[PDB]
Amino acid sequence: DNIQGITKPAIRRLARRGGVKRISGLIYEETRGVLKVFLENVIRDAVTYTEHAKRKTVTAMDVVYALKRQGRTLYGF
Amino acid sequence: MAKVQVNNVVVLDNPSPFYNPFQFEITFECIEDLSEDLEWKIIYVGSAESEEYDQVLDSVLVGPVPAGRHMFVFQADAPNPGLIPDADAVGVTVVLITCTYRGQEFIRVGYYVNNEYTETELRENPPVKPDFSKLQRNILASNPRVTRFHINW
Amino acid sequence: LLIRKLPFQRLMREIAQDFKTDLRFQSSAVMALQEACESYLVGLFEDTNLCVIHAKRVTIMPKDIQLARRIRGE
Repeated sequence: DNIQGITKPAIRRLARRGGVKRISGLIYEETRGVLKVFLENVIRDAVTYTEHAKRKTVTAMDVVYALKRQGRTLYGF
Repeated sequence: MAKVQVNNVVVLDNPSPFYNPFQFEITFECIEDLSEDLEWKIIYVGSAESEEYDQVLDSVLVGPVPAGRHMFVFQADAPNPGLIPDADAVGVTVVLITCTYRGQEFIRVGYYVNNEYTETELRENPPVKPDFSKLQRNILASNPRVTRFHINW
Repeated sequence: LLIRKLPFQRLMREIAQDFKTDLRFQSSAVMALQEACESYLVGLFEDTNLCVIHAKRVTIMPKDIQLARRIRGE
């Protein structure tokens, strides 16, 4: 359905932590979209580490290695 | 584990007019003699809305690449304004330096690019259609985004 | 943690059901996903602030989030 995983106040707090002073009303949807995609990409690569490894409970390390798979962004050289 | 390590990128001739070519000084390292192709690309994000307006400005295919530290100036012609949407021409967009090994992109170096008019009149009254001849390109060279991906070497 | 656990876990369960109805998680995995998502979004907003400082615009727009995603290869 329209199920969301992050609240509007949470989005405002996250943007505040990023130095954002003002937020457009359209940001709430946009962030909520990006987050969904992000989770979809991580959970996918986590499920492979669980289903192809013959388990039904997704441990933390499955998520850790899926996150490593996603690709690390640094801010310099 | 990764056969190629990108050490540094320097943005040259920046700021510059829009029509000026991009110039990057790339320093990378090969731990081993490369038997497959190394391919560098510069991609201009014409529109943040959609990937379909990307312009691959140039592509350098290198091979075989001997082991050691290599340095070179990647120069690429400025993007085609006829394919850039007006709404995205003026303001902030992205330029990308991609490298691929055996057809797999293992590193993406991104810069934000602020295209602005320099004449205060055009800044107060921007032309209805962007005048690229009067746009200055400011590559935000101080904030590169270096993203590395796991590939099979 | 800035994102509360329960609604985020509910979204995770919905995605998991969209992939496999018989699926389950762990408390540590849930918290790890929370930290990952929080850091990712904060970095995106840091990029948006970088975009908006250089524009005469002061409010951040969805275009800035799209640009932050494209620079990273997503």
